[PDB]
Amino acid sequence: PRNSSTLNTSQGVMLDLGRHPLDETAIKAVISAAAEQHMQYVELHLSDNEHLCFQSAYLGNAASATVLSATTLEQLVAYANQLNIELVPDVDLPSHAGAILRQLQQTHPDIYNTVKLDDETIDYTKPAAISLATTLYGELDASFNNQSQHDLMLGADEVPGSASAYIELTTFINQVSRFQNQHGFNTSIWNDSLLKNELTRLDSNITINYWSQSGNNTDVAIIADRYANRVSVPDILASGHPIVNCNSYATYYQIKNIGNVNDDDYFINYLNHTFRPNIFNEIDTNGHNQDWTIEDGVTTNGILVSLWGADSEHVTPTAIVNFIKRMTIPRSF
Ligand SMILES: CC(=O)N[C@H]1CN2CC[C@H](O)[C@@H]2[C@@H](O)[C@@H]1O
Repeated sequence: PRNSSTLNTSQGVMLDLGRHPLDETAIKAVISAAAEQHMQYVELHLSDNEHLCFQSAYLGNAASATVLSATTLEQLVAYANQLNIELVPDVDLPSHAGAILRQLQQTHPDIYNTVKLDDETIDYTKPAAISLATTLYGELDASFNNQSQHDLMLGADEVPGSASAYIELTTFINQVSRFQNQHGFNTSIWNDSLLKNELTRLDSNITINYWSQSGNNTDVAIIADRYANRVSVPDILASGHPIVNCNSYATYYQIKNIGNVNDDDYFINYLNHTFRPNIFNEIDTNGHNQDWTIEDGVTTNGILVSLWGADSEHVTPTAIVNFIKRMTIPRSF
């Protein structure tokens, strides 16, 4: 399978629009900031449980300053292209899909009843769920097409299901990835819903964004289960998938907290001076979340910084942009 992605050797920033919507003016200022800081891409997390921030012809939602029309997205892609920045759509499925589901209930109540697993999740074991996913992604691919590099984050974080259900999650991801490849797009997913036993069945051109082996769990029984059953970085190296380091200690920050001088200073200084690209957040042999796991087998250096948006309505675009302008993501081990 073709894998033209270079995200595994790139530096980028992710904006959580699904929790903290932004308009075109603000997103252009983020793109500019990323370019000033020598980043290669900006990832737009366009939907989550809270908000649906892309217009879909199929879903029938109305556009606005923050529900980005195809024309607005095309303008942002053209702006990014002028600054030599890749714009990476990021539309979470099958979970973190509450806003898509609420809209689908209104315009396709039939399809909603078929595909709703829970309030946040489409039923990825059913053919109707893959059909929905490819319909939405095909629409977005066209809006994001007029640039050199084509990547979309499918996500697949925090997915509900049994171990048996997860077998069907692999199939869902692969079918969507193959559809995307037909449209010239590479696909990324998070690591946390990936079983060891499924990893070799996941297409090898799918990039895995590695945030936390435990999914930021502290319950010791959950940790034990994820240590035994969920992918490590060594597992991913053995399977041959590309990796992006999204270490949840070093690379995650809540928009809500921007402007807190000490916290901002620690995050920035740790990122800029202490963190290294081969340092992952994995479970150690003592059952601890070890955010400083050195992986000597990793030869690539990709890092994404994630700005998560819950409960951050009053944080301004200027504050977000100025925080990005402080970042110098490390490139050397
Ligand atoms: C990939 C991932 O981090 N998934 C979720 C869990 N993380 C952990 C830190 C945030 O809650 C963030 C949340 O906003 C995300 O939706």
